[PDB]
Amino acid sequence: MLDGPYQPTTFTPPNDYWILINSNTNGVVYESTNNSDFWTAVVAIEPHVNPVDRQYTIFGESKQFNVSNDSNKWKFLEMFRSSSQNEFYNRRTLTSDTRLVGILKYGGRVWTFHGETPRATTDSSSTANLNNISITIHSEFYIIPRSQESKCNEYINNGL
Repeated sequence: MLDGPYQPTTFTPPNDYWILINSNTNGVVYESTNNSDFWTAVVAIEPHVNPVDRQYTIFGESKQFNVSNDSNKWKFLEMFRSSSQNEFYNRRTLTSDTRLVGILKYGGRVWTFHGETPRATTDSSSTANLNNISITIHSEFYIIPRSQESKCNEYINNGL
């Protein structure tokens, strides 16, 4: 079921597989785009961080985000834009003590986990071009087929 760990790389995964990323920095966890209507980058914020501006390179662009974390857990911020001439906004947050992040391509949508562990659930984001969405992963990752989502859900929420 759980294939991997696989080392950091760029590729475009098949549909119907969860990519489950074990984040190991407080920088950019992954960046994903089809260069048309879909850009998502996740940034990781360590526990107990007062509001502060931090610089991140995503999609070859230097960004400053105002960032905070009042929790005992890690916060993973989905930064999203739907066009190359928009700024990013914080579309989703995953508050986690597992440090695991999930991405799935399925049924015309991209699915990720958000909320707070151990009660994070999936959500979808629409796109007109799902097939050309690639991903750059900056950390070790695993592969779990959709068939076994309940397992991926367990991992996201309770760790490996």
